[PDB]
Amino acid sequence: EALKTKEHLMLAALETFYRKGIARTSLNEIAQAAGVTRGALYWHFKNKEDLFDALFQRICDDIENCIAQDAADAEGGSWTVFRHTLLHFFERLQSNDIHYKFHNILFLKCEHTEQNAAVIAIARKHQAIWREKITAVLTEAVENQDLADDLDKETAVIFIKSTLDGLIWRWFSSGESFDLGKTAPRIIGIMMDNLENHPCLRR
Amino acid sequence: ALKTKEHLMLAALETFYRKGIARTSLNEIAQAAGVTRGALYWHFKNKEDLFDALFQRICDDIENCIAQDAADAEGGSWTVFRHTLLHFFERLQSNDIHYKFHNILFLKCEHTEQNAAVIAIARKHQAIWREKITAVLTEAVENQDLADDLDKETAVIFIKSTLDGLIWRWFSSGESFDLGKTAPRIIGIMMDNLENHPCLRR
DNA sequence: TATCCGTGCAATCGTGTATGT
DNA sequence: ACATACACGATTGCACGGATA
Ligand SMILES: [Ca+2]
Ligand SMILES: [Ca+2]
Ligand SMILES: [Ca+2]
Ligand SMILES: [Ca+2]
Repeated sequence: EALKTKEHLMLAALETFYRKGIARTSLNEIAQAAGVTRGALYWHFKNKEDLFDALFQRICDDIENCIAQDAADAEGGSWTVFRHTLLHFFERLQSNDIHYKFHNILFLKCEHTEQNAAVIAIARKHQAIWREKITAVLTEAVENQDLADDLDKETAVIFIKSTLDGLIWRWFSSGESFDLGKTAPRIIGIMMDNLENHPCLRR
Repeated sequence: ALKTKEHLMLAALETFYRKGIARTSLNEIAQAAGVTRGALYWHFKNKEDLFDALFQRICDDIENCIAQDAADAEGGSWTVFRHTLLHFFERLQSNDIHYKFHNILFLKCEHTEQNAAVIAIARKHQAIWREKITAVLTEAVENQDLADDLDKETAVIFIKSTLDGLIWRWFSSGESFDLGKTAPRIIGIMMDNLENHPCLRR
């Protein structure tokens, strides 16, 4: 008991959200996904939004802690370390079951409408995490002459997450039709090479 | 006579875009069209039947405008293909119906196995781009525009992901950036990598 | 008379809160 | 904490019934 039911209720909620979406997922389906009733759900959570928010926020913090861990230990500069940060992320996209469903639901299994304020609150918070990490490593790379001096970083930060979102979207939408273990390193390498070399990324 | 059926169908497109797909009752579609559920049930079996006919007519029109500016443009396969993408991203800002078609397909629907209509449309839109990209890539090396050892398997995944990435980011940002200026840049970069990057070879 | 569209009603489903250990 | 019971709204599907041409 105690946190045991809370933990099992969260993952049963995450499992049901990934398989049958969020709109068609009743709170009773969440309850009997675990071994409890809605009386145990309403004690631990206010309503459906309060559960989705509590579930998806703790996951969103894990991904930025998994990033902060996998990135802080400076093993070879920062621009080359940022390379290892993105690939450990895509590696966790396949191994980490919780991190995998978090993105699959945010991209395919929920609707981004103002009426469901919980998902855009997570969508805006997911974007706010990446954009801050991207702008941080862009300056410390120019301050280290790893990239150019006149780098259009406003275009570059849009350029970075745009291509990484499309790989995430393409992999999920294709039903994992291709190998993310061999494609993501290729896509990341081509991306960072354009930041280093392509002229239309500057002013 | 037939003026109320067309009013109902494009009232569904607007309501799908504002409130999502699931959070819209058949009553809201009818009242947004100036009718009630009697005219909606007379023409369409249910909401999935209404979402099917609406998004199958738009998807086919997209296929022609994506194929019109192909036979319109005279020139080499690899250069008339860049203009095919630039005119496509322009229709995201010029064609309101086309803008809502992608925006609903990307942000305001659940791609889950129970939604048998969204997945059927999502793969129809994929096979359209899959066939067009594979057909331009095969004619590209028969013209010496791209290298002969080009990884054709990785290339269309690289092409489609970069394309969908700009579309998702533009929508998910709330149209936060100029699509008329960022699309030409990232399309030129995507094609410069097909011609010169070594990791796209075998 | 067939097609078009509004109206009334049964019936299911999800939620919220009170009730009882 | 957690299960159970009740009260209520929100949609859905087909009953129709009236209208038109
Ligand atoms: Ca369900
Ligand atoms: Ca609604
Ligand atoms: Ca070239
Ligand atoms: Ca009447």
